[PDB]
Amino acid sequence: CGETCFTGTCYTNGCTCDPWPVCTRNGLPV
Repeated sequence: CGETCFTGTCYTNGCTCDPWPVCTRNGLPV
């Protein structure tokens, strides 16, 4: 994703705060 989710929330869609503080796009930290 490239984005970070220190708040446990992604700012960009298609990503989830799985590997905090980083977002996972389709299960990948891209």
